[PDB]
Amino acid sequence: MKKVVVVGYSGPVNKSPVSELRDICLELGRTLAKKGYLVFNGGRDGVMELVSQGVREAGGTVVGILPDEEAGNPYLSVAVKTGLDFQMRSFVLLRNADVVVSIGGEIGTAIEILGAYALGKPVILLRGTGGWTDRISQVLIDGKYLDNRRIVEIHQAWTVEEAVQIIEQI
Amino acid sequence: MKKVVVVGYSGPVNKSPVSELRDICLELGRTLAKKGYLVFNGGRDGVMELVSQGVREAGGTVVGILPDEEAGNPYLSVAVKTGLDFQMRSFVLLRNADVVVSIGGEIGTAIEILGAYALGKPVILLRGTGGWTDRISQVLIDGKYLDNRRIVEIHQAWTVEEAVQIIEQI
Amino acid sequence: MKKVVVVGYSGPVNKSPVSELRDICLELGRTLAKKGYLVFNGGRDGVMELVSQGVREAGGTVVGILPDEEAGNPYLSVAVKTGLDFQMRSFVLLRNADVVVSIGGEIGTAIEILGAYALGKPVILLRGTGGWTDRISQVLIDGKYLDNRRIVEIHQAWTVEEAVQIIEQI
Amino acid sequence: MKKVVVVGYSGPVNKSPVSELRDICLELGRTLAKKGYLVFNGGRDGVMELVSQGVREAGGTVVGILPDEEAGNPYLSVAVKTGLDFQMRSFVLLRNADVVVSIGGEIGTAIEILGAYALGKPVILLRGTGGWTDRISQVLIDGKYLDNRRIVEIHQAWTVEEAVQIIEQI
Repeated sequence: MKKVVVVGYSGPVNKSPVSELRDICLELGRTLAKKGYLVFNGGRDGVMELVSQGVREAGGTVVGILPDEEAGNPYLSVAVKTGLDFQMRSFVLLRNADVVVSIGGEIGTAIEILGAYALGKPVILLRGTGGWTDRISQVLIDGKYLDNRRIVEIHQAWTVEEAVQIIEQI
Repeated sequence: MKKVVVVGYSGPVNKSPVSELRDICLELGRTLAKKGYLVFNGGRDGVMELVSQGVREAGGTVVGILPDEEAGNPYLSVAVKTGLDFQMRSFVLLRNADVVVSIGGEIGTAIEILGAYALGKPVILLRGTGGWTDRISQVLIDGKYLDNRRIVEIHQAWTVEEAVQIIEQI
Repeated sequence: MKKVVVVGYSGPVNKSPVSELRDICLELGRTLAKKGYLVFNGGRDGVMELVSQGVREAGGTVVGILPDEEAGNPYLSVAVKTGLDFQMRSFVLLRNADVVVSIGGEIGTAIEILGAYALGKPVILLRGTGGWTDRISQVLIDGKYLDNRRIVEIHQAWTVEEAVQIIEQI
Repeated sequence: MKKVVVVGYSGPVNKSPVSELRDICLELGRTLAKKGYLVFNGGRDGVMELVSQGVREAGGTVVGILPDEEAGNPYLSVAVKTGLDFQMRSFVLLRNADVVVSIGGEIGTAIEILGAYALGKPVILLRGTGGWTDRISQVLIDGKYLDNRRIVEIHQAWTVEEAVQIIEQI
């Protein structure tokens, strides 16, 4: 019932920088499924695909929120077409989160990380995964906030086990 | 694999004009589930609630597309928040349909029936259910269209069995 | 500084069915402008263009709200891009109206007429112009409403002078 | 003809951190007007209000894109309502830019700066103005980019005169 949104790099699953993140992505997906959480993501490839595969492997449900004319990775329990472009799709995606977990990522993920914060959604950065997940950590205010209104705390975990632990810890 | 979107009256399920449409709404929901169709709707009460109940009763899956960050009826297999208002939520809803079935409805259903057509989605009106479902049938061009560009045909069915039959006939 | 939104036929501005409305459109435009009203429209062609042209010819201002990335007729004082499809662009357009004036139109216009009503915006149908403007008048509840919640009245005018008169009367 | 979008802090114009930025905001607005650029902004208070005052003071035109059915600051040449929340309103705001100039700002401005980049819109950070405009400069890839696809360059200027100079330099 608790909903967690996962964001990260897009692009081919079999090539860098998402290929080096396979085990972490699959572990994250399976663990969320095992814990009974409903998983949401941007529905494309990359990290999104791998986490989905992991959730389905464990029999969990994963819902994809898709931009305009996209099909969705083959592991989606439900593929939701929006008709919206990438960025706006992301904001409707964020609305479905109780918590957001970030992995690597380029500009799209950065917008989602910042958006999750503006909407008061707790964010858990899975450190060591590169991209903006690690980059955004270098500009935190008081090591926990993305702006001076300290809307919600940005959390940091170096391990999937540490991540879920934080989700449970609210 | 096939996605059917159902639209209709909102409002309390236990009062008119939606109460009179209980059996048809439950029949519709169960039959869609039994046939293996994935059901989508506006997620609120009224016809939306009863069709969902019917889908869940038969073990089918029903997904709700919600306006803003609402809650949606208790029978949704998956509730999707959008942060969008009623009318725009309706257009991300229509993007998820292979076919739209209409039951009664007020202005919101009308906008959806019209919206469906503009997006080239076949619409099946379930006649005798009142509201705009019956009202829109009195202005069809050549009895099948909503505008001179004849984008897609507006089908009519006086029975749930007659409705699904039309879907199958595609 | 009353904001009036005008909606109607899109398409070649020199051919049927919009060429015949050439005068009522240009005239509504100039009149709206001479009365000091600020005008908004879907910024494309058809009725939308002539009313734009009529507003500039009389030296007023006409703001167009564009679907996604289209150009907008050459008379727009300001061309606002949205990144939204045709139907959603229409709803941001409607938010800018104190009153909506309808001329001819196909499905896009029908959706706008119905949407204006759902948002609570008084609509003035300029009768005899055809399209959905005349078609929608045949299904009015009590001859003034579009649904049983009687959100706001739908006014009818057979003349530009009659139309503005209604706008002044509020 | 050339459209520049300016983003920055919101909040009361008479208090920190926006009051300290009065002169720069007014100079930016006046200079844009004098050079003949069409100015767009989020339409609220704060930096948006001051830049607008500056544009109107010099007789230029400034258009506001408002979240929801907001009112807008009293210097807007045209106020455009959208019925969209803050973030999405920002994305339709960004579609109206040939270039984006940033001043101070909290999370909203950060999302706009990142969004601008994802859309291929050159951004000019007006340094020394604090907030995210300065903070985002500490995480540039190769001193110019916001992600490894290097979509478009993020320029930096320490003076209004320097800023407009960069815009002219295309």
